Amino acid sequence: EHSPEESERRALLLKRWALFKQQEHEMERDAIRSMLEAQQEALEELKLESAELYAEAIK
Amino acid sequence: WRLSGALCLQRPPLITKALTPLQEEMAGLLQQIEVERSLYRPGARETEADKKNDRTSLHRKLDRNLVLLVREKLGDQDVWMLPQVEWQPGETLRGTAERILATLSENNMEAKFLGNAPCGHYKFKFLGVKVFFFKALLLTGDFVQAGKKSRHVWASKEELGDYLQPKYLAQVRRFLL
Amino acid sequence: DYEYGVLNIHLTAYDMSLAESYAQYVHRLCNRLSIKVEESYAMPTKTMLTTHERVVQISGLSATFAEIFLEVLQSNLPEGVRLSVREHT
RNA sequence: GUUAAUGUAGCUUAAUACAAAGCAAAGCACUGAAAAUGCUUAGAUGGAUAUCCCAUAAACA
Repeated sequence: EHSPEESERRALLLKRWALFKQQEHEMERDAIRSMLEAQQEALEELKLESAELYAEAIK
Repeated sequence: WRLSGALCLQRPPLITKALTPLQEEMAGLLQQIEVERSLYRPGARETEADKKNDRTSLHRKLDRNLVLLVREKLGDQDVWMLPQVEWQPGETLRGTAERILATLSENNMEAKFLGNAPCGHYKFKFLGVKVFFFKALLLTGDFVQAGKKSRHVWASKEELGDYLQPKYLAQVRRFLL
Repeated sequence: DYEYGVLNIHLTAYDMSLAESYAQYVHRLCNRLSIKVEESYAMPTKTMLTTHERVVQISGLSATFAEIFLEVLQSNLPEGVRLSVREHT
């Protein structure tokens, strides 16, 4: 049976593990938006130069 | 107008960091119950040890991701560039992307193009020109001719700033991991 | 009108619990990112020692979304699990 | 610098009063999966007044 100190030690690492994961999830969600925004921003850039080029691309 | 296509290749990180010892003891505990409740030549971890300088070789790093970066020469310019090639309206971005895989690198690298939508476009003007930055996923990479005379370099983001200074080339990090 | 097909992920690991833990974990990754998971089917043992393979169905991806997700799965890789992405039958 | 944006936490003109609120969202437990459910985790006025303001980022430049 785990001792209360052992549980306290384990309780701390779960907090660290949860903190690391939640930071990763927040960064991951921002990465999805940033790439999507850049990809959507990328779509607009070429459209100004020549919309015909995307006609092949969108397929 | 000068139509130029480019590809921002992505190399997966092979090995993640080792698990903490506190996880190992829990891993041992779950393994013991796992058996009870059960229902019915290898490559080096890091292949850079011998090289120490082979930026050209695809396997410049194995613990972390890499992005191909190839010095390119244009009619009036010679600057360090992301993999670049000349493309035509008839060819779609994936077709242009596929051509970059074999044209510049001339290798049997394994890549799959799932999304035709491009991720980045940046224009440099003096003649109007535009560079197309595509994205793809690599399950594995077989880069033949590691020691090419060209200055192709596999670096994800650390060397992107060093070799690609202007924001038109230093903003590739925006859609990079 | 074309969209990413539904691609099954076959998580093969010698440890049953690790595959299940990763299968639950990756599913937690899926739902948070709004990835629909229709099924979590389990394959039979790979009799030769034996290994255990667990299916995590994934339906719906985007060009930018796919690129970010696959690397995150690689980083999430806890220990000695082989990732797999295959188009659904 | 001229025009123009952008300045509570994913979202909100919730709020400046008696509170920086509600909502989205998370970890673990519970073992088909998910959901439900219990215990729990991380948070903001970069800033003012009844437009300036500096920071930031654009077309002018």
